[PDB]
Amino acid sequence: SRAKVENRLSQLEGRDLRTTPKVVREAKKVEMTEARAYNADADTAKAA
Amino acid sequence: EAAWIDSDDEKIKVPILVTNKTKKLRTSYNESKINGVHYINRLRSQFEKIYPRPKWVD
Amino acid sequence: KNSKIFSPFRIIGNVSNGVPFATGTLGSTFYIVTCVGKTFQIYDANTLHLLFVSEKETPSSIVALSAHFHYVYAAYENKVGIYKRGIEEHLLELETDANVEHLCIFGDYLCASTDDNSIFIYKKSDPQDKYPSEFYTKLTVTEIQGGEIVSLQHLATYLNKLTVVTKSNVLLFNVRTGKLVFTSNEFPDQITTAEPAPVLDIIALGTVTGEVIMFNMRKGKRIRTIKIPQSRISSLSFRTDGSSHLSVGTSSGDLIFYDLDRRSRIHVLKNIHRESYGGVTQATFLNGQPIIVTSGGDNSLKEYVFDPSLSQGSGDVVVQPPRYLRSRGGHSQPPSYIAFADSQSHFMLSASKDRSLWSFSLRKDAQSQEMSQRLHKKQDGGRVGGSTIKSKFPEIVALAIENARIGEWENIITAHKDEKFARTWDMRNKRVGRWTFDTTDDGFVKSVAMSQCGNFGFIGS
Amino acid sequence: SSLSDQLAQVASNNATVALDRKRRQKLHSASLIYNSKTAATQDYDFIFENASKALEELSQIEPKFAIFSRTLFSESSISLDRNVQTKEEIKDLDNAINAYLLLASSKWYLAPTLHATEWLVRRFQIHVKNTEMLLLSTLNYYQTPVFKRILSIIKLPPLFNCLSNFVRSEKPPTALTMIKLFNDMDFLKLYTSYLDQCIKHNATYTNQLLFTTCCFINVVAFNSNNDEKLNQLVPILLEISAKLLASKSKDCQIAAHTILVVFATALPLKKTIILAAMETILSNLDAKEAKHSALLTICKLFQTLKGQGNVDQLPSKIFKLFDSKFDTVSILTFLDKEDKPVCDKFITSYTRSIARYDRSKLNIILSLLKKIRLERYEVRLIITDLIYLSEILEDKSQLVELFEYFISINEDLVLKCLKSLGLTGXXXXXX
Repeated sequence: SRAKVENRLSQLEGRDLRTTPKVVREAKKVEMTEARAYNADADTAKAA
Repeated sequence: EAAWIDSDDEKIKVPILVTNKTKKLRTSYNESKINGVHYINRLRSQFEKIYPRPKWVD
Repeated sequence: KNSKIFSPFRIIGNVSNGVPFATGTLGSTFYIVTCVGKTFQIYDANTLHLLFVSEKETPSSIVALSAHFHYVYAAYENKVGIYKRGIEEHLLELETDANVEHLCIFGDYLCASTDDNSIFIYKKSDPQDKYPSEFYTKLTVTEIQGGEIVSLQHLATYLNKLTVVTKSNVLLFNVRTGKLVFTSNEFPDQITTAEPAPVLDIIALGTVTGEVIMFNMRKGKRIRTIKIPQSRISSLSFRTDGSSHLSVGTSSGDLIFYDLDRRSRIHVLKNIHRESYGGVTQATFLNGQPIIVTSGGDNSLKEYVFDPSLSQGSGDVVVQPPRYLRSRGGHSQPPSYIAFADSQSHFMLSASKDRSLWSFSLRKDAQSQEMSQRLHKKQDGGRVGGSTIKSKFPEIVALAIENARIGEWENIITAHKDEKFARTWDMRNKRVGRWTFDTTDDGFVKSVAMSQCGNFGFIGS
Repeated sequence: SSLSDQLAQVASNNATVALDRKRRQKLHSASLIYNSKTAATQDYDFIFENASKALEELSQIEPKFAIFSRTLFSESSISLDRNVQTKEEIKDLDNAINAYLLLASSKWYLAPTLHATEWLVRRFQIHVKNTEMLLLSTLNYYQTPVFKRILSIIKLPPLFNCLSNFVRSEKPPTALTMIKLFNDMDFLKLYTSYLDQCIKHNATYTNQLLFTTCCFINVVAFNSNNDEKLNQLVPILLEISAKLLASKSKDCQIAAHTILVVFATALPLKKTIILAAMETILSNLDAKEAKHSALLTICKLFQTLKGQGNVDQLPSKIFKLFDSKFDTVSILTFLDKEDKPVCDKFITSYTRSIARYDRSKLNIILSLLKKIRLERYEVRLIITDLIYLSEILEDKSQLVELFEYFISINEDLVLKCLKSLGLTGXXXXXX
């Protein structure tokens, strides 16, 4: 009978009172950023 | 090492100081005509500066 | 077929058709250039506004699209075309009767590949020319060198080398001399796509069986074999920001992202394009930024963003899911009915066989919307019918709109195929209204009308 | 955007650099042991005097901290600050702190450890800069007051927002709010990186692995309703159980067995995936205490999946791996236990692989059938393979002894399948 009171108490103490807000998933503003690339006209070359 | 060797890539003598994109590939200031094997080695290192080398390829 | 009363303006309501589009860097901004049938369009990246279309339509369908910094290269039936601003600046003719299928441009050497295994090389006459015009040579791939030309790519830091991928092997061509310099070993699968990589001498090959074979072209050996279960691979691209992300796009409407550092998956986007129209035809990252632009045969073009990580310190492990952004689209089907929403010739309502209803705009082509089929709550307090797994309305066959009293109640009555009630739509709110009008004699509706005052709607059983 | 939201981004970046004495007062009052007034009125050397005594006590306990005496707890590590050093060396300072916390996550019930990490809080600002690895290290001690102290010091990352009501709270966080933390999809991947770094540095102990199993089982149980969510949760806990099985310890193997059982019981899987679950369990199993747990896990994993070919023959690679890692006598003595768990689908799949591959030891299935009680369709599939064995094998009389058991009990079943394949009277002629 003490175990069932202890099991009731474990259910009672684990019962939280106030709300737990979950992980906030909000989109941030994403902007175009300047980035580098490769030029193909320097990749070509002319014969001697 | 190398699975192919381009025989017509050594005789070429490209200029470097004629276009502003290639003008960052000079190391001295009295070099303008540089052969292809030095030029394609320089352009490899410049491409390694522009795009980095991630670890999964190695 | 000429007319003395009407003359064609453009084709309102199209974004893409299914051809692999091109994108070109232009300073900091990017332009997404697609083609629609006998013309082609230029879309900006940061707003997806239409910028330029072709001034004069091509005689046939556009097969290959490529774009340098300013000059967009379109490739229709026999000839390739160099365009700027939509204006036909130069027409480059291929002196063969076969059809052009793929079009690569690197340097002064334009690389046009016909369908019958011939690669044409076009040279700039002047080193300061803005596009190649003279004809250099005609490379030929025989039946002993490989299959048909799947794609033409030019890998980085290769001096006058063209990378050709066949259905069975990869070849290299010294285009200044027109000579084969290296052949790859045979690939047992049929290669379907090719893409260069930010790492040097690396090309990514996607096969019809879901294998991504990642071929180091210097050593002539593959490195990473990424397996996808039984899915046809159509698109390949790399996120060039610095984080190791490989985007592989299946033709079954799936987009799979791989973290090459951790050898693990990231996310499998489901149904970003429909199955029957080709799926994810072309999907690539903007160069250096976490925005991927996807397009397919479903007449749509979506943008997805990889958000920065929620963890402040970990970073590379906990990566964010891709998230929907700007998208422009049209009907996947031909449109059945068209009406006009106002006297200003501004808005056009089009109901298609794709079970939808769009409000296009003749004035600004980015003002178009898909009018929402989200049912209003019933006034009685009783739950409405229909399926829990939501599907669209049936195909609309008759339509009527009165623009007199707009926005204070419903002003569109649309009639669907094989339905015993017509449906109301509010044009100002761009949403299905809260009233359905039964025929009350067990009958499909074949005609509907409005009064000019707009208070009364007529229903024909 | 607006102005003040950009300012909080600057304020979160510069929350460790002291500008006024008020900012120094509100940063030095962060204290693991002392109160607020004593923390504000003590110098860096006075903290370091207790710190050098703390790490000397810890070096007596385990000698892995003897490295950290000369890199993080040197007397030269006083004048330097994180906010004066550039980005190429603050990364080296970050993982050195993360290497210390992993090597000191086990040692936390001792007051020498709390004195040692107190100076790391004050001198290197780890309660603001790298708050994640600190909170993951002490997460298994949430009942203890040192976690209530740590929440009262730390600033919470956006991922541990479920503990936002438990900072400066007189009651400790409970069991239910820890599962609500672990129910987040992204936090499971971050704990995967923490666990993979925990296994790779070879410091994994009982208490944090008991707690990690106690939350991994619940997060499958809390997501047992949503089948879409458990599909999204499959590549995390299987990759964890892949890395946990790859560990050579006596503890990670049993902890990987606990994850692999309840996940498959709450979610039936493809046969080839659970076939890979056999080979990863069977590969590095050498602990004596983990051999009994591994046999019950493979027992439970086989009865989870249902379908045609459920009890078919195993591959020869898996069968010879099971023969080496488990003797036939060992699985017979396992069946001798009067608890006798539900091994029915595994045994009939084991003996069909016995009849196919070795084709020599049929005395075991005589002892296997007498020990276990089997269902109807599993007996039919055994007899059908033994009938196929009667066709091809040069029939010794022990095969006749095996069918003598098959006619001793349920003789209509062997007679019916003999009518399906062959003649009833031809059995005596063939055996």
